[PDB]
Amino acid sequence: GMFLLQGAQMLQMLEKSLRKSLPMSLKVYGTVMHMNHGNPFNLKALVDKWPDFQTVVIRPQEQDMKDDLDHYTNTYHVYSEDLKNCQEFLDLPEVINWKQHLQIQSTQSSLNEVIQNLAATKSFKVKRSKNILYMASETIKELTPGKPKAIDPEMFKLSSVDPSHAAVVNRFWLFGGNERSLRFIERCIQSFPNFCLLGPEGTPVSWSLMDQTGEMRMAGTLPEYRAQGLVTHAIYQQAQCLLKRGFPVYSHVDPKNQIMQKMSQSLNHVPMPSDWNQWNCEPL
Ligand SMILES: CC(C)(COP(=O)(O)OP(=O)(O)OC[C@H]1O[C@@H](n2cnc3c(N)ncnc32)[C@H](O)[C@@H]1OP(=O)(O)O)[C@@H](O)C(=O)NCCC(=O)NCCSC(=O)c1ccccc1
Repeated sequence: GMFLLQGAQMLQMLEKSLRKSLPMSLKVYGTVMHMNHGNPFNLKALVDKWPDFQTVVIRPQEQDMKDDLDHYTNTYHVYSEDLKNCQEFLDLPEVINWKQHLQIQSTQSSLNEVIQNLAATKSFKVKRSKNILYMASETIKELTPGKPKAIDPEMFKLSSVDPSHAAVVNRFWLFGGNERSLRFIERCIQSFPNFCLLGPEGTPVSWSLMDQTGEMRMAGTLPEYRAQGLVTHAIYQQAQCLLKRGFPVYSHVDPKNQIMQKMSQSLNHVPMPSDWNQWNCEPL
């Protein structure tokens, strides 16, 4: 079937249920936890059955998804116990609008077979990004049962990130470099607390952001200030903030990025037996 969850009680029940399927459910779990805190991206949680769902989809509002080309906006978060149920659910036009450029995100690699099955039926092309999934050791101990080297306090200060910094974040983001990606980064900065390090000029020189899924993403250091431990400090401070508020700490790393594999090991972030996935789907 198809049920729209409404209210904190139902979202809290969903968040509790998803804890039993971490880390495969992590991408959905993080999204729901941040929904339960003002729902700044105006998302909604769909299930095939309630309370004992087999499939959950987090999706945006139809009237926010005006630009068929804005795959940053057109993002869906999915987790399923039953791939047949999942394929029947994603087949419903009320669940996913396959006529737009869109992104499916999941920490469940087995959905690959479902998305490939629908590509035939729904007339879309798919490109998969599959990366190493990391979780903080502390999140693993809390949900599924490491300090940086110090830096010079009169050179670097912890700061909030102004929406005006989006243009710089956008220049260094592997998925960015365009106007739609800039707008998405601005929405993440406006919606969620983020950390940067200000350098000697009071300008941001290192940063780490969070998106609507609660994942730590879009981190960078200006070339002039690289290899001094700055991004490790920014991510450490972001992670401790999330942990204090009972949010999961997680991230991913492309296998090309050895630097962020090293950073992750230094902070006791652990590679998981689930992968990070993003399926980029566009109509034929
Ligand atoms: C952000 C980096 C990648 C690193 O920033 P920096 O401040 O320079 O890094 P640190 O100084 O803290 O060093 C860390 C470790 O690397 C080592 N090390 C460092 N440099 C080198 C070197 N050249 N050659 C060799 N080794 C080098 C250094 O010794 C240290 O080793 P230890 O940990 O002590 O064992 C920066 O180069 C950049 O902006 N790149 C482009 C954008 C991009 O790729 N962004 C990231 C996209 S992924 C993402 O967003 C994300 C992922 C997970 C969680 C959250 C988010």
